This record gives sequence, C-alpha cells and structure tokens, in this order.
Amino acid sequence: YSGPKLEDGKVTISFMKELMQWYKDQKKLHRKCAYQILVQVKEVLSKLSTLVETTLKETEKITVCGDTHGQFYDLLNIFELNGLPSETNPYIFNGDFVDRGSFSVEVILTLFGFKLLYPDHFHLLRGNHETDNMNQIYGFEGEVKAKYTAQMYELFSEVFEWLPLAQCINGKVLIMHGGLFSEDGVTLDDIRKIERNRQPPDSGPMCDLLWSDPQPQNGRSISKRGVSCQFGPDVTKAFLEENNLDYIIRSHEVKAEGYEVAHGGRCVTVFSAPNYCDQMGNKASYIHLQGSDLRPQFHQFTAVPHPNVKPMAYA
Ligand SMILES: C[C@]1(C(=O)O)[C@@H]2CC[C@@H](O2)[C@@]1(C)C(=O)O
Ligand SMILES: [Zn+2]
Ligand SMILES: [Zn+2]
Repeated sequence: YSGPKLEDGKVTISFMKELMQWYKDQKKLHRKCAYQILVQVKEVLSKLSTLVETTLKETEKITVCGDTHGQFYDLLNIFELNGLPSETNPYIFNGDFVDRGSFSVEVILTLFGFKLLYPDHFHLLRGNHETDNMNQIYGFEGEVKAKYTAQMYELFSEVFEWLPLAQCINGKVLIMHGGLFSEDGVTLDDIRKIERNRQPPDSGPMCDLLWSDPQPQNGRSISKRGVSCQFGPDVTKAFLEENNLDYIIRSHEVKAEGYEVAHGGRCVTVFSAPNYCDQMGNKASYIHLQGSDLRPQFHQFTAVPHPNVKPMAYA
C-alpha cells in the first residue's frame, strides 16, 4: 500500500491533501487508516453537546452547506470555489452527506478527516440520511459493504449517532437539517438535552429536527412523507420569538435555484447537491455568514463532471 498515511497516528494537512487526490483518482484509503479516523472522530463527536453553540467574532466568517448526498466531485468543487477548511475558513455541513449519490464513502471520510484536523472550525450536523433505515435502502450501506465490510458499516452507524442535531451561531441563527416542531413550545435548552446517541424515534423533537418541512399557509398539516409535519409561517414566527432568534437555516428539499426564502424571511432552505441524482437540473448554493452581519449571502453553483457510476448504483 502506497496511499495516504497518518503521521504519528494523526491527521495532518498534508494527509488531507493526499487523501482528496487519492479519492479524486478513484482509489481507496487503507482500512487501517479509515478505522483510526472513525475511532478518533467518535471520540471527538461524543464530547459535544446536541446543540453546538458557536460564537463568530466580528472579523470572522463561516460557510453553510446543505445536502451533499455522496456527490464527492461537487464537494471538491465547493472547496475549490470557496477555499479549503481552516481556522480562518470554517464550514458547517447540514446533514445528508451520504445516500443517493454513489461516492458517499469519499464524501464522509473527507468530512471526518477535516473534523479531526480542525475540530473547532469544521462542523457536521446529522441529517435524516445519517440513520440505519435510510442507509439500508438508499445506497450507503451497500457502498460501505462493497468497499470495506459489514463491520466497517457498523462503526459508521455508531459514529453517526454522535453527530449533533443543531447549531446556533451567536444566539441568533439556528441551523438544522429538517426544520421546526409538531408541537408549540420547544426551546433551545430542550434541544441541548436531547439524548441523541440512537436511531431517531417515529415522533417527537429529534424526529422533527431531521424530517419536517415548511408550508405557505398558516397551521400545521400531516406530512406527505409519512413522518413529522408541515409547519406554517405562524409556527416559525412563534418559535423564533420564544427563543430570541432571527431566523432558521435548514435543508432537506431540492430547490431549482439552490435556495429558497419562505415565511417572509424567517425560514431559509439551502441545498448543496447540483443536478441532483444526475436528473434534477437544479442549481445548488452555499451561504456565507459574517460575525458583523448575520443575514444570509447566497452563492450559487452548478454540477461538475464525475466518473461514470450511476446514482443509487449500490442501493
Ligand atoms: C430526496 C431527498 C432525500 O432523499 O433526502 C434529497 C432531494 C431533496 C432532499 O435531498 C430530500 C427530499 C431529503 O430527503 O432530504
Ligand atoms: Zn433530508
Ligand atoms: Zn436529502
């Protein structure tokens, strides 16, 4: 084996550079190195709150991405358009890193390496696809078994359970994959206290965080997805008021332009998988936020070429 190796058993910037190129060229990280990454990142993630709370100083910026769904070559394109992660260039990836796209292993191990290299400046939040039920149907479980083993898949499932469920920037912007709640009165402290190391329940706030969607009319509706609900602009306004927040940023729905701003400004969708499943034809975006001005700035981008492997090839 002549591929990327850890230095004195730890990730370094020179290792991360070697790995992205290794993967671009369709090569596999040695199982021993993938193991060390998974055990080290479980350790780091298991120490974090369910609600990650981040302060951005007035000269600091952060980038927010939505669903990536194993589109590794579009992930590389984000880093080329927007720069490598670093202490001065932090990132948040907002769930659904795996499933649907056929380079989910490359996406998740690159994201984990950067989490290890920059633990205070590189942030991962759980999506509805970081779960067993979903991985078993939509491709990730099949992909890991094909490249590694069932055992390695079990380790991934365990690591995913330690992903935090939401992130609050400067006590003003709350970020989750799905959205708000099926009941009125949920608070930030309620989120902090969720015992998250598990597969999510069929109902309740951990379910809602990963699964809900906005609707335009006031009220709530039963979801067409069969779990959680659709929430109206009355629900969003009430939640922001109680928790002294400005707005929310969520993902979980494909948008033709890469983003959407619903509820009069209060409920932003960001989606980071362009030409989703090689079929949608949609643009993607990421958001920039700055400590001195937390209003979202949208940066759009389009799909780049990838090797000839079809979506869901491992599903
Ligand atoms: C179809 C999708 C998925 O299965 O995750 C994929 C396309 C939009 C969004 O991401 C989606 C609806 C989601 O469930 O989060
Ligand atoms: Zn989703
Ligand atoms: Zn998704």
